[PDB]
This record gives sequence, structure tokens and C-alpha cells, in this order.
Amino acid sequence: ETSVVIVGKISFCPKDVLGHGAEGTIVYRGMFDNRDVAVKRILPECFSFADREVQLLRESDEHPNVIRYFCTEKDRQFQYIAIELCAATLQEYVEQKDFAHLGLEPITLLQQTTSGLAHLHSLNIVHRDLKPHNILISMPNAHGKIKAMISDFGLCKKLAVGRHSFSRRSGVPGTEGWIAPEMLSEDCKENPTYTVDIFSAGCVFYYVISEGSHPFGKSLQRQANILLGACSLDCLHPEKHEDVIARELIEKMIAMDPQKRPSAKHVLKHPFFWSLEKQLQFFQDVSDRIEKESLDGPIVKQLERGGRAVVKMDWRENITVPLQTDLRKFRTYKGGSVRDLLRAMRNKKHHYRELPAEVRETLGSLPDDFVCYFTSRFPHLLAHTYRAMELCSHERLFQPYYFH
Amino acid sequence: ETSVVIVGKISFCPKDVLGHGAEGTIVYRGMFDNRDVAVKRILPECFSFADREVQLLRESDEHPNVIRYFCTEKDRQFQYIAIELCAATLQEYVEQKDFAHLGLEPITLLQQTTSGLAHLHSLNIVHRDLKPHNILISMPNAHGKIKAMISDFGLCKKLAVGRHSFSRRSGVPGTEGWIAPEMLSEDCKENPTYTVDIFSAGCVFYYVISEGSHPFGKSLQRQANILLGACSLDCLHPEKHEDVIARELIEKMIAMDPQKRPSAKHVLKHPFFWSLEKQLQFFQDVSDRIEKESLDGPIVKQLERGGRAVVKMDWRENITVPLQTDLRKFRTYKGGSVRDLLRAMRNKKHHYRELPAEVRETLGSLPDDFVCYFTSRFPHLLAHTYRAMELCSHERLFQPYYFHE
Repeated sequence: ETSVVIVGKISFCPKDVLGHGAEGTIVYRGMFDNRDVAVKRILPECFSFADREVQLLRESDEHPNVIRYFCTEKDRQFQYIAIELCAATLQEYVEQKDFAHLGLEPITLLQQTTSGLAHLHSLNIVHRDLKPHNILISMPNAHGKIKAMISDFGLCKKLAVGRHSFSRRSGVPGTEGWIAPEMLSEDCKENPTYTVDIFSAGCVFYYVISEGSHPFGKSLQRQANILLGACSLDCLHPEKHEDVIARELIEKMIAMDPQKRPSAKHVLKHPFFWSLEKQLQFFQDVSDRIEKESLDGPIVKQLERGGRAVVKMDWRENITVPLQTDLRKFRTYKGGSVRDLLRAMRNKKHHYRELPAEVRETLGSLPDDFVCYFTSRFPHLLAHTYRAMELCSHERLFQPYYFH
Repeated sequence: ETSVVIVGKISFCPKDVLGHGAEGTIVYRGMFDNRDVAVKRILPECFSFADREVQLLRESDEHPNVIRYFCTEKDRQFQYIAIELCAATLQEYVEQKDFAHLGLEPITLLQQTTSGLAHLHSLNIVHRDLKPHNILISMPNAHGKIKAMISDFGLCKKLAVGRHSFSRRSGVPGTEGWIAPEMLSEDCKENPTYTVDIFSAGCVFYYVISEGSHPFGKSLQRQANILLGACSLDCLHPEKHEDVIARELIEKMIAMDPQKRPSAKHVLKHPFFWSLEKQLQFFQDVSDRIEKESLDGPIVKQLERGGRAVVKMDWRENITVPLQTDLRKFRTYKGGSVRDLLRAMRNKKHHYRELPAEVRETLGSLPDDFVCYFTSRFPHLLAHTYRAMELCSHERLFQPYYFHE
């Protein structure tokens, strides 16, 4: 014996509470136009944040990683918002053990979230409240695939025409512990901009790949640490190639100086999101680019600057012995040079098919095992080379690797 | 002095008629929940196609190139379907002289249309009535960009579970001039399948790049020619690289035999959609692949088979003089070989920076002008190489270039 409430085209069962939240705002499992939806019941006082959210949703929900908005209805005492029904929040994705990823891997989730975020920014919309609770996991589609979506637009702001910034005139919106420092800093001269989302996104990034941690500590001390700048990314191991590239992006995203933070579209171009195949191609491209470069040139000098730590003093001593044996027929490849390590990688990639069976065995298959053969042994190689080769970032060859 | 009709959440002004449909259905411009939408008004006799269209749209509209569905209201007299308001049809995009592309190239439009179609097929839905009139051009977004979309699902066919075909017992749903020949064949033992859409898509493909022509002539005898098999692609010149690749795909899409037609996802992997950079990368990849291949091996033999026409007897006599001079010392490159033409290309690509200014000038910059230097002088090179190298299509290296069912 269960009851049903109907308000215009929106209907729901009061027993199917999906969760509470803000100002006693309750979310029910509901129905609209014969499809399953989530229904947000809004209190009379929050008709402001609802009228804001609903309008901003109309303008940007077409993007696949922005929650789909269906309808809204006005009652005698309440306002109702019908949006796409989702399976879980990102917090459940990260913290629930044995969670069905269903093809949705952490980096892809982050890529999707950033895509949705980039979409909002292209529409001059700043979110200002990006957090694991606001990032939803979709229901499985007909092919069993799931995706990530940005939601909860009640605190979003449409930037005024001609402005790339906004003021904290409407106080400080957001949830404690995910707020950009320049939002609370009283001495802050620069008006906050899109980068407040980038900061929060950064914390979310670290939160996902660390499987639950936060760059600025535990619940109560987070926001205090943020204003202090006391971040700690010690779940990212310094000798792990994946963690190294992850740290390089994350520490830029949560940088204390807002102008130093990469835009959403810039973030999407980072090696963090590169496949193994693209990584090897970058390695090949830089090798060919520096092949006829002089050793005293700005490029090679930049590439070898701090190179000893990258090659671990002698890279010919840190590879497997069938590869060492294959390389003694060359010997022009100096073990103290990053340039020669890259030359040897390119050479062995190019002639791979012609290589002896036993050296193709230690290298592994092209291109995935091959590139991991080196990155796992030289975890700073990609980061270092990527940074150093920024001098060539305007060249046509290296356009898809950098942001412009 | 204008009137407003309000049905539930759907509202529209009767004066704003956007167009007419089949059997009394009229489409007005209107509003739904402060969204600018299109509104289909449907008669009680066509409630069948309505609830069908609604259902299928309540499944497959989750794609950028499939029309968005918002809501349906039912009246005392009519039904109302609220869908995304678009700016134009493909017919108006093509036939209206000086139609503002607004950043929408013809090929991208064909890529978008095919993607939307592939989405429908993945959901076991056959459109059966694909045509320029129901391929829609979106309203410009905030950035002023537009896209193409598939619409008009009233005649769509949801295949039964476990079925990959459907019977013709309903008759001939398609529009004359875009109907696959197996739909109007008295003999065919084979039930129609997804490929009826591919045939229509092929006709649309050629319709766009020819800027108004049809593979089977003018409207008066199109369908007649379709049954005859009298296709004609006159607008595609036999010695132009772009047209040679375009012809190769279109001829397979409008093939008389349904089984010969490529699936929508297969279509998307065709060189027709390859960027200039991807074309050059493909040339480089097969060049590196056949470098240590035996000259008597299956791969090289396939590649040289018909090579004379490809390289125009001797490619060294069909390239520019500054390049001739720079390649003269390379006696290892045999002028009658397709493999060696690809080798010279890969070599000049790899050493491009080291090349003297004069030869870099005739080649042009990497990669755009460079690849066009060769495809324009050898219009069949890519088409020939792509077809020949299908022997290696199952290999990891060439998987992104080909399709695997």
C-alpha cells in the first residue's frame, strides 16, 4: 500500500527517497513522460537557486557529460525538478568496494568530467561547486556502458557579457573543502574566474586515483590547508611513471596562483590522458626532431638538463640483458644521455620486426608493452621530455601534444 | 493579433507552420518548458506512427546526431510531439545556392549523419525512410556552429529480438527515389535488413558532394533507374584523388546486392573521412611495413598488381623537376614500382627538415601540402594501396585504417 504524488507531468512516490542534501531539499525517484527520472523537491526559499539551476541546465545539458534536464513544475508549496536518474555519485564509485566499473575506468571518468566542465566554460558558465557528490555515475545504456556527468547547478553563475571574471558579491558559494583559495582570501586582488573549477577538479582528480584521499587532508582540516597551501600528493609514488605524470598535472591544477592553473581544454591535452600508443609516438617524434640537432643547441641542452636522474646515471645499465646485448652492436648510444636513450628507443621501434626473437621477447609487443618497457624503467622520462620539448610546442609536428 | 495553443507543457502559435508531414500531420514552431522546440501535431488515425516514433525516440535520442525528444501531449483531437527545433533540412543546405555552411563542411555532415545512423542500427532500428528531407541541420549553438541530425522515426522498424531482418508485409515505406531495390523487387528471397538504410545513405552521400545530383538521375525516373541498376556518378572525375576515393565508397553503398554494402560503422572507417595527415600516416605505415617484405611475397605482388596505371608507367617522370633531381641518386627506387614510390615518399617525409629549400618548396609543408603533392599527381595511389593492403588489415598496425565485423 504505497502512495503517489502527481504535480503536472511530474510524479513520484514519497517512499522512494534517493537522498537529502542542501536546505532540506529531498530527491525522490520519480516519473515524467513515462521515463524514470530523479525528482528534486525545492523549498520556497530556494526558488532562487532552482530558477537559476533550471535555466543554466537548459543551455548546457545537451553535452553527454552534463546531466540531462527534463522538466520543472510549480506547486502550492514546492518546486519540482525532473532530471536524469543516475546509479550513483563519484563518491560511491571511489569508496564502494567491488564497484561495477562497467567499462568506466578512472581516467576516462576524469576525462568525461573535464569535458563536461569545458563545455560549461565555453558557455561562460562557472560551476563553483565541483565535488564528488556533484559528479554522477549514469545508469547503464542499452549496451551496458556507463559514463560520468556533472550536476547540481544551483550555485553555477553565468558570467556577465564581456567579463572573464566574477565577484564574491553573492558571498562565497560552494562546499567547505573543495573551494578555491582565492574565493576566501580577503587580500585577494584578482577576481575569481573559471579556474576555481579547475582547482576543485584537481582535488577530485587526486581523490579518484588515490581511491579516497584528498590533497589537503581530512574533512575538517581541508579548507584551512587550502588557504595555507599545505597540499600532499604522497599517494602518488615518485618512481611510478603513471603517478609521476599524474602529479605533474594535478599540482598545476591545484596551484595556489589561479593564473597558473590550466584551463579545462588545456587539461584535456595532458599526457595523463594519452594512450600507450600516443606516448610512444611522442617519444618517436622528439627523437627524429633532435637527430640532427647539435649537442650545444638550446633543445638538446634543455633535454639533458637534469638528465642523469632520468637515465638513472646509466640507462644501458638499467635495461634487460638481451637488449644490452643487442645494443653493444651500436655503442654510439651513450648511457649518460637522455637524447641517446630516445634515439635507441626510436631505433628499436623502427627496426622492431627485424629484431631477434629474444630481444622482441624482452621488449614485448608494439606499441603497448614496448613503451611500458621504458617508462616503467625510466618513470621520469615522459614528464622530463614533455617539459623540455615545450621549446618546440609551436612547431606543426608537436601541435597535437600541446595546447594553444 | 496572434493566437496561442497550450496543451499541457507544450505551447505553439498556429501561424508559425514549419512544414507539413504525411497524412495530415503539421509541424509548428513552439515552446516546451521555456525551450524553443518543434511541435508535431498528429491525427488520431496516425496515432500508430506517433507512439512508435515517441518510443524509439525515447531510446535513441541520446546521440548528438539524432534529433532530441522532449515530451508528448495527447489532446481530445490530436497528439503533440515536442522535439528539438532545427534550422533547415539537408535539401535546403544543398539546393539553396549560397547556403551558409557556418563551419559545417559537406564531409563532416556526412560523417555526422552516418554516426547518427550507426547509433540507430546498434539499437536494432532500421530507419527505412532516410532522405535529405529528414536529415536536419541544427540551430546554431552559442558558438554559432551547426551539426546534422537524423529525424522522422514514424516509419522506423524495431527488429524483433534475435532478428537481423524484417519482412516486407507492411509494403513500401520509403520515399520514391531513395528506396533500396530489394524493397521493390518481386523476386528477392532475402528479407531486407539494415542495409536498406545504407543504400539511401549512399544516395545522400553523392547528393551532397555533387551539390544536388542523384546517382539515379532526375526525380521523374530515379526509382525506375534504381530497379534497373542504372547508376551514374558523372560528377566524380576519374583522375581526381578526392573523387576517386568518394566513388569507391559510394559505389559500395548503393550496390545492388544488399550484402555487398558496408555497415554504417564500416563506412565511417573509409578513407573518404581521412584527414590529410591520416592519409600520409597510412602511406608511411605501409611503407615501413613492406620495407623488409619479399618482392615475390603476397603483399608486394598485390601492391604492384595494376601498378603501371597507378604510377603512370614511371613516377619519376611525373613528379616535379626539383624532386626528380633530389631523387636521381636514389637508384634503389624503381620508377615503375608502387612500393618504391611509397618508399621515396616515406624517405622524403622522414628527412624533410634536412632537405634543401628548393625541394621543400615544391613539396610544400608537412603534412598537408606534402601528401597532396603525391595524391594529386597520382590520383589512384591511395585507393589502390588501401585496397591492396587489406591483406594486413587484421594486424595491430593497420587496425585503425580498416573495419572488423
